[PDB]
Amino acid sequence: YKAGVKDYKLTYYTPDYTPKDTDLLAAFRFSPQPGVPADEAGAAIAAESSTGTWTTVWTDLLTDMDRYKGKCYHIEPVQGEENSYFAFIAYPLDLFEEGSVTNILTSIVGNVFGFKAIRSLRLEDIRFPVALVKTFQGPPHGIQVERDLLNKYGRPMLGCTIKPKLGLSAKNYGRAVYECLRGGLDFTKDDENINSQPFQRWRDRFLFVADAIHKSQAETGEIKGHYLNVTAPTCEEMMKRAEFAKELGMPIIMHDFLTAGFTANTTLAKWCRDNGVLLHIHRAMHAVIDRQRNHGIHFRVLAKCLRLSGGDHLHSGTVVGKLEGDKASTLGFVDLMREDHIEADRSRGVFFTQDWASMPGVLPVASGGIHVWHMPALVEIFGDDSVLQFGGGTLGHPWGNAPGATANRVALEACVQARNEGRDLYREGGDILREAGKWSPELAAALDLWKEIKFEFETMDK
Amino acid sequence: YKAGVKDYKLTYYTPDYTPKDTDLLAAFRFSPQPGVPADEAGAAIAAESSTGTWTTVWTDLLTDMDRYKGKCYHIEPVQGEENSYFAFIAYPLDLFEEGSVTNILTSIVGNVFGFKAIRSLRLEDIRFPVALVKTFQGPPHGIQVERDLLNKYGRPMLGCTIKPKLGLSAKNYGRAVYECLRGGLDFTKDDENINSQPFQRWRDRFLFVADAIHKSQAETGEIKGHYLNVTAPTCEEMMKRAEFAKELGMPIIMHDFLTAGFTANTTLAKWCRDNGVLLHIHRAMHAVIDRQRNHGIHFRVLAKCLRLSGGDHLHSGTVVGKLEGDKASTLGFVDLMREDHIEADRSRGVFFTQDWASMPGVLPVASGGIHVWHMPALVEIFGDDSVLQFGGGTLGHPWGNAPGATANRVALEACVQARNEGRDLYREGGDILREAGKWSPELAAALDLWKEIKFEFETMDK
Amino acid sequence: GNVFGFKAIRSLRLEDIRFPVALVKTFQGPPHGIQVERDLLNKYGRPMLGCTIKPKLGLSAKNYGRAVYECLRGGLDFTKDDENINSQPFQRWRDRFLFVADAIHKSQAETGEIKGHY
Amino acid sequence: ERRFETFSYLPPLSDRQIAAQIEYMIEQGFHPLIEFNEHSNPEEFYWTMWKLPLFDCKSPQQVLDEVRECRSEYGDCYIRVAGFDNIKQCQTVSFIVHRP
Amino acid sequence: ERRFETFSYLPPLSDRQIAAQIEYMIEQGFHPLIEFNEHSNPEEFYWTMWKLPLFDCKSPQQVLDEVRECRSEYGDCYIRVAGFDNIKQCQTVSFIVHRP
Amino acid sequence: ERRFETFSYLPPLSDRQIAAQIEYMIEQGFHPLIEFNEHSNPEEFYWTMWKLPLFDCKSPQQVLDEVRECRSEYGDCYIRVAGFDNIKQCQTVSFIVHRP
Repeated sequence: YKAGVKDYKLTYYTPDYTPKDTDLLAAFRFSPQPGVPADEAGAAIAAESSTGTWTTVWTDLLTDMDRYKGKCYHIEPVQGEENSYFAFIAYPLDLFEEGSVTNILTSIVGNVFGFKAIRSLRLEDIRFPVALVKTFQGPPHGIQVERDLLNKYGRPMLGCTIKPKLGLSAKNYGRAVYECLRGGLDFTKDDENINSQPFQRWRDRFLFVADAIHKSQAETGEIKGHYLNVTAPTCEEMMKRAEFAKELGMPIIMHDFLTAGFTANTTLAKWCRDNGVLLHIHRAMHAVIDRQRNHGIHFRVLAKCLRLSGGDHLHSGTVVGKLEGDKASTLGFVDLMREDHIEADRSRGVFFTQDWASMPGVLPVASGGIHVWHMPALVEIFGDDSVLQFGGGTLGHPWGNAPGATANRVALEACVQARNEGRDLYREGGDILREAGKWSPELAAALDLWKEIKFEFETMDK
Repeated sequence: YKAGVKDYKLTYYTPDYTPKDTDLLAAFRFSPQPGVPADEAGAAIAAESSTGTWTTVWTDLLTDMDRYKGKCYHIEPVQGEENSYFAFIAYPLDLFEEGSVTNILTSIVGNVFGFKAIRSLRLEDIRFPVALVKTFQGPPHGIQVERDLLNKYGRPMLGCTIKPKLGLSAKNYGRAVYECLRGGLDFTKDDENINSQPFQRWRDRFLFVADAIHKSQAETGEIKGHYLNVTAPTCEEMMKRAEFAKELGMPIIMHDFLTAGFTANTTLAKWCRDNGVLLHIHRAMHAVIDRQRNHGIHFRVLAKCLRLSGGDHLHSGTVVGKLEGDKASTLGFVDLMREDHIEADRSRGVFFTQDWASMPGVLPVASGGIHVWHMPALVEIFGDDSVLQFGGGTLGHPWGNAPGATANRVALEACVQARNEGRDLYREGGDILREAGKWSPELAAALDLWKEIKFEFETMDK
Repeated sequence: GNVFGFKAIRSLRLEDIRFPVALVKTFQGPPHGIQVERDLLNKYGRPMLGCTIKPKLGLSAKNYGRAVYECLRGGLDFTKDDENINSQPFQRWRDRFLFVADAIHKSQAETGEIKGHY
Repeated sequence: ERRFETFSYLPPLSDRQIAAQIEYMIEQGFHPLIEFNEHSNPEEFYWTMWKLPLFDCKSPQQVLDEVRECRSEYGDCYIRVAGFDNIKQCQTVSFIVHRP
Repeated sequence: ERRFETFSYLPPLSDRQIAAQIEYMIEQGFHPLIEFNEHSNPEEFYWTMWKLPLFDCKSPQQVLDEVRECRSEYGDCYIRVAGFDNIKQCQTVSFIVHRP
Repeated sequence: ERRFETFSYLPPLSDRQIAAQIEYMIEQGFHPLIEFNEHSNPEEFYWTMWKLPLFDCKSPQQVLDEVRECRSEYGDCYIRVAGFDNIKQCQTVSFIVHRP
């Protein structure tokens, strides 16, 4: 034993190492301070995450360090930028606890981001080995079971948000939901920040929404649901809300995964699997963590972590909407979400071959600032298995709510039929929309009113 | 009712408005795209957070919108930079749910960060009105009750971390803990990611640590404790670990707040108040969220949120250590943490006068890359009420563990006596340390070996 | 607590209490309030009506139910037990609850208006 | 006989009393609303709406014409009039105008 | 008006569009299936089947003839078709072809 | 060797340093207090008091004389000095002066 300070690069820089089918891999994009060699910085990144410390202690000799230490085995420069490099890091499996996402996040991204020798850092991708992914629970139901239970095939699902965000009593909330539902929609949702306020307590909202759901389902003849929010300050309160949601027979509830914490989300997923109620996940606060290009966490890693924790619906951007999303990255991580076997393709933002071992898929969701004219292009990008929610596309119809819902439903059906027959949506979308609106006045009114609005803004993340 | 797209600046720009003692204020620092007027952008930030939407809907007329709408009442430019402005925003109290931090975070920083018209955004401060702060539970014990229970006065508390990160089994963990306790230390901690691994299950670690603590306390004659980590995938597992921690009679446990979630943290704070076990909070992942200067959340807002949720110990940077921290901001938000009445002072990074209404204090903690020569200056900055943890400052002593602990304790006590007598620490620290090490060989050895290491690195956050 | 029993005071009477907002925000508040009650009971535009059952005591379970049913079918909305009726040797609480519930159900089915009883 | 909530024990209301009703409706800034429904169960809360609340109300004859149109197109259903308040967020007046 | 799941807002589909549906069925490898039922409750999942799925389908006229025969023998019942996938093991397309 | 909280690893404190400690105790408004006890268990909180806190402290010599008297009468016991605060309501200084 010899105490003192040691250089990192003499121990944690092994480019001869070969990854195994068991190890867990991660990719970092980093930019260091001037005068700092890249290899030393990569060694530091792999060092402070697994076992490293600024000086060597005697206890280091009591165990087999070489078996557990992380390793940095590839550093490369990215074209078009200076003092910015990709660093790949591998970890043995005995580093992590089985069946927990919190431990993985704390071990990987706990302290490295605050390093002084690094100007900027950003985690790009995570590869999950099969031996670890077999431990987790997976989504409570998946895609196939959800579709079978809700008895809906051949078309993307439709949804709508209740507006304004806050300020409605319980009975007016119920009336708005009932009007939106009877028009021809399938889902209506509470807003992200409605939990329980002095103006509207939760029990009354639940009761009135249940009554509206029952009446509309009896009237029309189609299984209709509604997302009841659950976000609560304590595990006990959330459990109580879930129990009451079950008692009334509602078929779906929602939860905010990032702002409530992965612990609460995992326990909610376990309970939902036990009692068989579909679970909806919102993606609040994501813009705090994935906005910039040089610092933060890219969304796809959060998507993989969530798919490990549990969830059926997941917000996934809008491409042409009012929230940030680039077409290439959106498609890449959507295919990351849904499929089972995905090969490496640097053009779509995926870095490693990932296999899920028959874990069911998670349905992506596009919502925010879309209207009728966005229907064709949207359907082209996502494919059939998707859920589209119109924020202002239904209530903003000048004739109330039901005309807006009917117009949305006819527009979506016409697009799915136009692609169904063999026509190209992108080149003929205007013709399809006009022909569809020829006979139904509500669709024509929506088309006439909402053809002047376009959101063309530069993408920050390039 | 008239539907359509409506510019924000006419409705959410009122500079005649005056804040009340009930409203909740927030400060944003933002940079917009070229061609976007600043006032319109500030109106967008205010509107999208409370009730805004990209098009008016009929339901907007069924409530008293003016009572609930957020308001932006001040936009100013910051000297030394271009296209960067401060925007202040006010919210009425009826907006938030009583006694929940998650709802506040989701309502404020939910969607605004992903806006097109904003190049970058960063929240700076939050003012909590008394009417809202009275609802929350507050820290389980505080400073005074903790000091009284642990019977320790006149000196900052001391601590150490077990090294290496992983690799030790249960019995050797206990052996290292016992050796470090008997030297003259007070607190030792499990390391952040140690929860339960294939090489070391949690029950054995708890049992052995309890046995070592009992033996050391019987031997020396001092109340000695140790943080047992609790971070678990589910609420049930964490509750079980807490119950077992209580059964053995250990007086302190630890938890990670950001990586587990505010819901779990709130329920843990409530339980530990009910059963009277001290709570220790770690600030993991904070580097992801506060590193940059233009995008993210400054740490002091998280500190206020934590002081609302519950916690006795809180990591607070090291100024001169191995992690990023500037002296001015560190002092400012430390005084924000501890004191009860804090007046506005833009020089220290505090923007609003905040009153806690006798809610007890939370002890700051400095840890990471410090050794003996850092003792004087450190004691000057923090004052008496603080807990200093030496990572490699105890086990790195070439004589084992107990000599290192004895040297650390003698150095700290000599500094506190030197300031106690009336001498100046900053100007004479070297002389005080040499005189202290004159008669205790362990302190002399530590001083001799660890005088060559300095960390002088440029601060990113300016 | 103790001020009212002082010697130097011949008479004392509290008149008003001001509750600061910071304290009133702590309490629970009424379970439902006015708006939610009106919405749940579906009654608007008129004051609500009620009645007491008389005499004070002396009625069995079935006569209690018959009186409540007769008064409810006439066009009232609420009927109430009397303050001191809790449980007596002549009329226990389970039978009274059962009979009042049956009468409420039958009257509500007959007339078509939501009806309740304290 | 099955009853129909408030104002349901009177002889049928005349048109002039309806006009006075509507004038008091608009006097304190309440806005009218028209609902029509098939069944009259007492456990159902929501009814089907007709158009939108008439925010630009200028005369009782306008709401009278609206009720006349409602009877013209859906005369085989129960038709009733409600009123909304924008400050207390709770409706206040409700009664049945057209019976089968 | 009562609705009947997908494609329940259009005027009745012509035969040529049904043929288009059928070649779309066979193009990606889905197989047809014919079901008939009396009630159209939304709380029921299973429907009565008609023979077996036509695995060796070779032309849309075959499916059209099968639907014609089903209408000929059980014309007093709702008749619908569905498509099956043997890879992901989940039906994908379902719509009503014979209303009452 | 058994230890007795802070200032218990230094060689024995001289009288001048104790006087400096006491004057710093009085400087910011903390008041002295004298306690004596027989046993030194670490699970016991309360100790036996001697007179009252000296609110009229005017010189360190007074507290030194009081400690001398305390040693004179009960010298066979551990004797220690504490300091009290009247603002935050929490003691701040505690060290052992007389060991047996």
